Amino acid sequence: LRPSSLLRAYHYVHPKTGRPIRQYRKYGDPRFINNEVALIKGLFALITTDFGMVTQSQLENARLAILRRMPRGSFALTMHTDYEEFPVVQKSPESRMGAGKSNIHHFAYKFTTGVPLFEITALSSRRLNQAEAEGIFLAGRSFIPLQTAVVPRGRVDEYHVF
Amino acid sequence: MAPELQLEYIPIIFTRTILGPQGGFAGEERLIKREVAQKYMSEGNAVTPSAEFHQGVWCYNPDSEQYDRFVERNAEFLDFAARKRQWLDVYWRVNTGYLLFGRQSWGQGWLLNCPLRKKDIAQKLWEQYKVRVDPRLIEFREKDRRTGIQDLGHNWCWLYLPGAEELAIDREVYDNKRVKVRMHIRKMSSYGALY
Amino acid sequence: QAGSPRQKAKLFHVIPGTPVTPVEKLKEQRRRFGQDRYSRQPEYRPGRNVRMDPNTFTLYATTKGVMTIRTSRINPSYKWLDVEPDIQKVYRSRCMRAALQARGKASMMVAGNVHYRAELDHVTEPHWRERVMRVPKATERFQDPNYFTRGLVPSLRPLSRYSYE
Amino acid sequence: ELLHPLPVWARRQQWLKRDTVEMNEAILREPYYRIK
Amino acid sequence: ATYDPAAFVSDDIKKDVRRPFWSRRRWALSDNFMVPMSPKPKNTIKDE
Amino acid sequence: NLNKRYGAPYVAKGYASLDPRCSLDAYSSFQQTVTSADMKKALLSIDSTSSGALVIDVRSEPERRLRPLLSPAIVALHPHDILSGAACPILPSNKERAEMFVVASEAQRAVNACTALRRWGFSRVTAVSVDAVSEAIA
Amino acid sequence: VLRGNYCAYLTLEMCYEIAKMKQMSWGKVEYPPIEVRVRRVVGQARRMGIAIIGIDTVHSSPVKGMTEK
Amino acid sequence: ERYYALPHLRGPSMPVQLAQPSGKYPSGKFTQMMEDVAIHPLQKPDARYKHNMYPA
Amino acid sequence: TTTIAAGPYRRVGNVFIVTCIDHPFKFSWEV
Amino acid sequence: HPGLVPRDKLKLHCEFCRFHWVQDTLVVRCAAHPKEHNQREIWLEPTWTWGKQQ
RNA sequence: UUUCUAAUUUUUAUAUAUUGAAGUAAUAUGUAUUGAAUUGAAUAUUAAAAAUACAAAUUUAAUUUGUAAUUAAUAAAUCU
Ligand SMILES: [Zn+2]
Repeated sequence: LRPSSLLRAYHYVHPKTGRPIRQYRKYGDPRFINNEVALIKGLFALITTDFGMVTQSQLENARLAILRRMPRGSFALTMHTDYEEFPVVQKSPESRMGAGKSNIHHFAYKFTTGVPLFEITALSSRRLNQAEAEGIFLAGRSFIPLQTAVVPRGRVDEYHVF
Repeated sequence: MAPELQLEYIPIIFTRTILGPQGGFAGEERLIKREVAQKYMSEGNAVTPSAEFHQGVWCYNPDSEQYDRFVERNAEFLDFAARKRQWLDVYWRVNTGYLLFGRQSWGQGWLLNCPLRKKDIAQKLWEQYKVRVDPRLIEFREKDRRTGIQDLGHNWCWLYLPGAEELAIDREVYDNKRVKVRMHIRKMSSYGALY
Repeated sequence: QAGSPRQKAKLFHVIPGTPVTPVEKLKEQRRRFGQDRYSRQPEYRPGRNVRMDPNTFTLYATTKGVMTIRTSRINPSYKWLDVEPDIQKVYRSRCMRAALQARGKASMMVAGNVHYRAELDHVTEPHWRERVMRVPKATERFQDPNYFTRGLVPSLRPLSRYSYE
Repeated sequence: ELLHPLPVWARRQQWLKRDTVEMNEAILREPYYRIK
Repeated sequence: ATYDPAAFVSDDIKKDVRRPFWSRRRWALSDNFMVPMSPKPKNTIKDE
Repeated sequence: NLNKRYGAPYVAKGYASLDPRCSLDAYSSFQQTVTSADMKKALLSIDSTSSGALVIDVRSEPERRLRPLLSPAIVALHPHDILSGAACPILPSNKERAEMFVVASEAQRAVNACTALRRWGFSRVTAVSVDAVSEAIA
Repeated sequence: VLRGNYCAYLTLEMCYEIAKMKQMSWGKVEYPPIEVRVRRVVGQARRMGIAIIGIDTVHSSPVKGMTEK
Repeated sequence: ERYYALPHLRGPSMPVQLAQPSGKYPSGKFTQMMEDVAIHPLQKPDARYKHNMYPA
Repeated sequence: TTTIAAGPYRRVGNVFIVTCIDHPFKFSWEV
Repeated sequence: HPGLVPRDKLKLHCEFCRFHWVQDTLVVRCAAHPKEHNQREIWLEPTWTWGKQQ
C-alpha cells in the first residue's frame, strides 16, 4: 500500500518489505497554505512563508552559514528535522544507466507555509533584536531555496509575517 | 463495541485544555474522534462522562502544572461552555477549511477578471462550510484591499471573530481575534465557471 | 515489473429508496479478498429481508419491496440494506410527505431526514453511547447456566455479545 | 493562447456581468407572492 | 453588546513607501532584510 | 482596479444589510414591557375611525384556535410572510411614525418576527404581549 | 560570565573608601554625593566579579553583636 | 444541516487582557523615528550636538 | 396611515419575464 | 560597478559613499575607493529604445 | 451561411521623483575586566553593572585628534 509502518515519519517503509515506500511525485504536496502556526520556543526562528521542496544538503549548507554569523557561547542554533522526507529521480527508465540506487538516495522535504526551520535559542540572559536576528539569518536565507522570514519567540502571529 | 464496528467518535470530558480542533477545554463535554480520544483517556486530558464528572472535574492550570483546579459544571458553566464552544467552532471550522473557487480568467496576468468581493467570501463561507458571518468583518490583505482578491491560486484573507474576551479564550487558539480563511481560485472555462 | 488487470465496477444495480424485485442484484460488492486470500468484510452488510450470497458477496433481496440503506448509528461507515416489503406503505406516504412539504406543512425533523439522524437518536435514547460503549464483565455475559435450567432466562446466548446499533 | 491582456473595456463590461447576476439573484429571493 | 466592524477591521489602500534613499539613517533601518527575495525562481514546487 | 469605478460602498461592503444591529434592538424592546396602556394607546388606534389593525399575531394556526384574539380584526400573519417580505404590501406607510405590535406564542418568536420588521425599515415596535392583548380584550 | 566564579569578596564598607579617593570634580570633592558615587564603584566591581557581601548573598555580614532582627 | 455561527456578545469585542502580543518587534516609532512621527517645530527633540546645544 | 392595512387579504403571485443574454452553446448539458 | 540586482540592496559602505541619479538609475558613487565600493541599481541602459530593451 | 437590410464585444488604457539634513563641542568610573606582543567604545569573547546620556563603526601598531549627532520635505487628489 501507502504510508504505514513509518520509519519515525522521516520516510514511510513498505509494510511487508523494508524497502522505502516510493511515493507519488505530488504526494504530501506543499501547495497547501498551512493553517497551523508554529509555536517556536527559540528566541527567533526561521519559518518558511512560502512552500517548496528543500533538500537536506541545502538545509545543511544553510546551518553552516548561520553558525558563522552567530555569537558562540551565548546562542546555540537549533535545527528542526522531525519533518517528513521525500524521494527523487526514483523510477527505472527515468534513472540514468539503470542506476536507480544512486538517484533516489537524495532526500528532500516538502515544506508548506510557515514551518520553522532553525532557532536562535538562548543559553543565557543575553537578548536579541530583530535587526540582530535578521542579520544572522541573512546568510542562510540566501541558500534555502524558498522564501523565508524570521519570527520572534512564541506563537508566530501570522497576521504580520504575511 | 465489536472490533469491526467501533464508535467513530465518543463522548469526552476534557480535563486539560487542548489547542487542536478535536481539542476542547476545561470541563466541556465533546464527542471527539475515537482514535484521538483514546490517546486522551490514557493521557489524562479527558475522562469518559461518568455520572460523577457531570458535576465537577479537576481541570488543569499551567501555573502549578497539576490537576488541582476544580471546575464545577453547574447550569451557569453550561451556558459558558456553549458560547465558548459555539465560538471556537466557527474558528476551527474556517481555519481548518480551504474554500475553493471556479472563475474565468481570460488574459495573461493570471488575473481573475471579475475580482472577489467580501460578499463573495461570506458567500463561499456559507456555501461550503455553512459558516454564517458578517462580511463586514472580513479584512483583506494589503495587495487586495484595492481591487478585491483578483488573482488565481492561493489567496487568504482575515476573518475577525470579535466577541472573544468574556469567554477567556486565548492560548487555546492561534489568534484570539482573527482567523485566516484560505481561498483558492481554480480557473475554469464557461462550462463550469460563473460570473 | 509486470502487468495488471482492470478493476471491475462493483456498484449498485438498483436505485436505493425505490422498489425492488428479488432477481435484482441489490449491490455487487467487493468480496474484498485483499488479493484472493480468504478474509473480507463487505461494505454493505445484509439487512431486513436481504440475504447475501456467500460466494460473491452480492446482496439479493428475498421479497419484492422498496429498498433502502441503513447507515449504522454507531459508525456511519457500516451500512445495511433494508428491503421493507410493502411498496404501498411507503409510496402512499411519500406522496403525502412530498405533498405536505410542498404546502410547507411538513416538519424536517423526520427520522428519514439524512442530516437529522445524528440528533434523532439522541432525543429518545440520550445515553446510547454508554449502552454500546459499556464493556460487559465475563460473569453477566454467560449468565448462570443454572438460571437456564431453572428457566429464569429464556435461553442463554453466549456469543451474541456485540451491540450492532 | 492567452498572450496579451484582456483589453480593459472587456474587464469593465464584465464587471457589469457579475453586477447583472448580483441583480438576478436579488429577484430570485423575493417572496413567491405578496399579501395584498 | 455591539461590535463595530469599522474599529478593528481597517481596509486602507496604503501606499507602499519607498525605502528613503535621500536620508542616510532611515535608509539603513528601512533595510528590511528580506531583499533576499532573489530566491523567488518559481522553482519546482513538487520535485527536485 | 475596483473602488475606482465603483464606490467605496463596493468591495468594502458588507452586503449583509439585513441584521447587524436591528436584531439587538429587537431584544431591547423585548426587555422593557407592554401592558394595558401600551394597548390602550393602540385602542385609540382602534378608536381612530380609520381601521387598519395595529397589532399582529405570529402564532401557529392551532394555537390561535385555542385563544382566539381575532376580535378587533387584527392581522394574523404567518411569521414567514413577515420574514420573507410578503407582508410589505400591507404595512403602514409612515415607517418612522407607526408602531404596530407583534403578539406571539412564546416571546422568542415575537422578537424574532419584530426584528424582521425592523429589517424592513420599521422603527418602533415593542414587540410582545401574548397575554395583555387578551386582558385588553379590545 | 567569562570566568564562571565570583572572585575575591568585598563589603559595602570597603567601597565607601574606594569612593572617597575617587571624586570627579577634584575642585568640588563631593559633586556626586558619596552614596551616589558608591553605586558606581559597586557596579564596576560586580562587573569584575567582586561579589560584595551586603548584597549578592543570602545573608549580610554576620556580627557577634546581636540577633539578625 | 449544521450551520456554524458566532455567539452573541456579552463583553468587549476586541480583547484587552486577552490580546496576543502584537507579533512584530515593538521597536516603537519613537525609539527609532523611522516614519509617521509628527512633532511641533518649537518642540524639536534631541539635537544635543546640533541645535539643542544652544536651545533657543 | 401608520396602520397595518385591514381587509380580506388576497395574495398575488409573480410572473418572471426571462430573456437569454449569453449564448447557450458555451455552457454545459445541464444548463 | 557591480549592479546590485535590486535597488533595495544598495548600501553605503563608506562615509563618502552617497546616492546619485545617474540617468534615472539610483546608484552609489564614492570619491574614495572609486570603483571598489561603487554600486549601480539594475535598470535599462541610459539610452534605450522601445524595440531594443522594451 | 438563399439575396437585400438592420447590430450591443473597440490590433486607444494612466509608467514613482521634492531632500550629496554633513555648523552649533576640552576633559571627569574607564585606557573596564578577561584573552591577549599590543587593543584605550570600532583585535578576539563578553555583554542586561553604572552615573552627571550617546560601547553593534571609520581611524591608529596603540590612543588622542577627526567624520557622525534618532526630522518637515504628504506622487495619495482616478482620470475622463
Ligand atoms: Zn565606500
